[PDB]
This record gives sequence, C-alpha cells and structure tokens, in this order.
Amino acid sequence: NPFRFVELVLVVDKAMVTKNNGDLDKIKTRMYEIVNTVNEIYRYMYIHVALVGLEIWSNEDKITVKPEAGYTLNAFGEWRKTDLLTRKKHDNAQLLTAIDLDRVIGLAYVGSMCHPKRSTGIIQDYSEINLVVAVIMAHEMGHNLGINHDSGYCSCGDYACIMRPEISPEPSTFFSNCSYFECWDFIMNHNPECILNEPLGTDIISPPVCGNELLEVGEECDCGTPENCQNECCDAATCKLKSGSQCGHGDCCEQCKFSKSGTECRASMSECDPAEHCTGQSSECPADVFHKNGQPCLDNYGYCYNGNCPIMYHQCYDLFGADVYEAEDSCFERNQKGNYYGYCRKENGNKIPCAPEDVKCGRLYCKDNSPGQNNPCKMFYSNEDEHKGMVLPGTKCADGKVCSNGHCVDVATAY
Ligand SMILES: *[C@@H]1O[C@H](CO)[C@@H](O[C@@H]2O[C@H](CO)[C@@H](O[C@H]3O[C@H](CO)[C@@H](O)[C@H](O)[C@@H]3O)[C@H](O)[C@H]2NC(C)=O)[C@H](O)[C@H]1NC(C)=O
Ligand SMILES: CNC(=O)[C@H](Cc1c[nH]c2ccccc12)NC(=O)[C@@H](CC(=O)NO)CC(C)C
Ligand SMILES: [Ca+2]
Ligand SMILES: [Ca+2]
Ligand SMILES: [Ca+2]
Ligand SMILES: [Zn+2]
Repeated sequence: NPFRFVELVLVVDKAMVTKNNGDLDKIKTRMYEIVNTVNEIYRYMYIHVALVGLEIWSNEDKITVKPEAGYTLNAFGEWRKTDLLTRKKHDNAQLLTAIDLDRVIGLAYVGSMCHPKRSTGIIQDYSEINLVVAVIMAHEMGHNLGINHDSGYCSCGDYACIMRPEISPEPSTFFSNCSYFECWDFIMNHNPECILNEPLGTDIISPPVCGNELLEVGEECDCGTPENCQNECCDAATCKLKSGSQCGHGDCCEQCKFSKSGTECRASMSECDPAEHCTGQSSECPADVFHKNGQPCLDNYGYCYNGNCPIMYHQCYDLFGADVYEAEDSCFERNQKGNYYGYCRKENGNKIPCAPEDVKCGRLYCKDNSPGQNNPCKMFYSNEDEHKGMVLPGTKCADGKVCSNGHCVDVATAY
C-alpha cells in the first residue's frame, strides 16, 4: 500500500459556534466538506485524510484561545496531548477558531506528524468559502508533514501553490514539486509510524462518499473516480464488486479473491506478538493481537510489552553498536541526581530524579568495550530529544520487576 493515512480530529472553538448562531449541524456539514477537499488535495502526495473525530466546544473552550498564534498553538498541543489523545486514537488534530489570529490565519509545527503534542495546527475561520479554509488546513497539515514554504524555483503550474507563505485570493488545490519531495523526504528519514494504518470504515464520522478512495460503510470497495480507478475488482461509480471478484480490498484479498485460510497477513514482531492469519472466507486481516504484557520473554531476560520484549541489552546495542552492554549497577546511581541527563521522568517540564529503587528505570547506562577505548558508564543524551537514551517502558529492571512510568515495580502488579 503506497498510500499513507491521516486520521484527523478537528476541534471548533466557541467563537465559531457563536459566529454560526449555534447551528451545530451547519458547523458539522461544513467540516465534512472541508476535510473532503483536503483529502482530494492530498491525492497527489499519496496521502489520504479521513475525519475520525469532531469536537465542538459549544459550552466553553477547553483552552484560552488568544489572538496570539504561538500561545494558542502551544496550549492546543498540550491539551491534545494530555486530554484528546488520552481518550481518542488519532494521528493529527487541528483547531478552528473564529478569533482573528494576529499576524497569521493559520499556524502549525513542522515535521511533527504523530507527535503527541506537536502533531497539530490552528486554523482561523478566515472565509466562508470552503475551498479557502480547505487550503489553510492542507497548508497547516503540510507543515505537520514536514513541508516548508515554497521559494524560488518551486512550481505547481501557472497556479497559486498551497505552501506559499501567503494565501492567494485565487487559491488552487495544488502542492508544488518542492512540497511533494520534502514531504516524502520527511516520511522516509523520520518515521510517521501512525499514518501507516488504514482507518476502518466505522472509524470515519463524515458521511460516506463513493469515490473518495476511502472504504466507508455501505461500500464493498472504493477506487476513486471511474477515471483513476485501477482496481480490477471494483466498479468505481457504485463502489460495488464486479466480475469474478470475491473482494477488492484488504491484506487477505489477492487478485480479487480471499487468500487461502491460514495465510499469514501480519508478521510477528517477537515471541510477544503472535502473527495473524486469513480465514479463507474474509478479505480483511484480523486486528493485531499481542500477548499479555508481563509474560516472560527472551529466555527470562525480559517481559512482554505491547508485542515486544524490550531488554536493556538490545537497547544498549541500538544506542551504541557492538561490544556494549548493561553497565554495572553503580552506574545507574547517576540517575539520582536529577541533573541534565540523570533522572527518571518529567512532570511539568521538571526532571524528577530516580528514587534509589527506580534507578534502573531512568537514563540507560552501558559499559563500553568496543575497540579503541573503555567507558564503564556510557549514556546517551541529546537535547534534540531527551527521551532518547532513557530505559524503555516495560524493560526488566530486576528479577521479577519491570519499568512502568519510570518506576521499577513488580511484574505481577505492573499490568
Ligand atoms: C520544480 O520544477 C522546476 C521546473 O518547473 C524545477 O527547475 C527550475 O525550472 C526552470 C524552468 O521551469 C529552470 O529554467 C529556468 O532557468 C534557466 C537557467 O537560468 C533558464 O535557462 C530557463 O530559460 C528558465 O528561465 C530553472 O533553472 C530550474 N531551477 C532549478 C532549481 O534548477 C525545480 O528545480 C523543481 N523543484 C525541485 C527541486 O524539484
Ligand atoms: C492573509 N494572511 C496571510 O496570508 C499571511 C501572510 C504572512 C504572514 N506572515 C508572513 C511571512 C512571510 C510571508 C507572508 C506572511 N500568512 C498566513 O496566514 C500563513 C501562515 C503560515 O505560515 N501558516 O502555517 C498561512 C496561509 C498561507 C494560509
Ligand atoms: Ca493512524
Ligand atoms: Ca468512500
Ligand atoms: Ca499480532
Ligand atoms: Zn505556513
């Protein structure tokens, strides 16, 4: 599957509810319209956009929406990370506000897709023309997808491109060649892991549309307009199966037919993640199944965590290469300092030192015996991302103990 998927959640501030005289149906119908155009705008980029959530703050805003863009994007991002994402599985979120932002009409982080807090942007309800707001949105999500503003030798035709630093009064639905390459550049170097999965039809709240290249409720298949459709098993115009086709979508559908029962359709990540198989009568691969966390794995050197068996040895290896292993216990005592690298967790942007007992769950230390030198307590630190180098959650920190939220606790009570 060449296509990536952005499971989007939109949020409407109270300023907009009031501006629309409380007509929630009107607001909703309008969001469906806008997102539909965004999806069309993103075909070129081999990216699909599906609205999987819509929250209207008709009672009161859950953050203070100020005309100061930066403040508002940051708060929305925090709220999204500590609230929205906590209870709603989605990849990106945008806030629409009738409040007139200062210097701009939209603002978003760059190259932050899937980031719990930064995978967001704010959009001003600049115009009643859905194509216009659809442009702002595609633009802010563009930045999220690692795209920067066009400049110099960038082109999308004799039209006004989407990523220009200013919106044109004659907005087009085109991304520049520069936007394209920079986007997939981000998609390669950085891994937007959350835009790989295809959203289920029941996950989309917009009204199903046959032809948007998205399989929704009431459709057996969907390959877009009859002109772009390259799916032999589907009748584009009706989204119905045609000919000797027993299916036209799914990881268990090969050449318009169910794959033989027992066919693996999702490989196993580890002894903690049992692979999945096709039934022979279904086209969809069953949902990913992981063994229960806490299950002993890798010959007792670890315990299962979300389908993987994280252990300090592999972590040292991935961080420093060969000839590196778990440092002696004394090394980890550095974690009691609460200094720039030695700590267990963060709370309100504060580095919390490890309690004497949670020392194996903070910054990771490895004894380095790779050629050339000696180093008993090697540790990795980069203010580019302070979390890198930290012991992973679910890692065995002692006999019968695992790391959970920066604490070394009993495996038995950990899950
Ligand atoms: C995005 O597409 C651009 C082409 O559409 C591409 O290259 C730029 O394209 C123009 C013509 O479209 C080239 O030609 C112009 O400049 C030369 C040299 O002065 C003249 O001889 C021509 O008559 C014309 O005026 C540009 O030279 C060329 N610029 C670059 C960057 O090489 C962009 O590069 C494409 N973007 C990317 C990076 O993929
Ligand atoms: C009507 N107002 C606009 O078009 C201003 C113009 C502008 C603000 N700061 C600038 C710096 C350099 C060049 C132009 C501007 N730009 C915007 O609203 C753009 C802001 C942006 O980069 N959002 O991600 C989003 C917009 C493209 C939809
Ligand atoms: Ca997703
Ligand atoms: Ca559809
Ligand atoms: Ca599985
Ligand atoms: Zn921009």
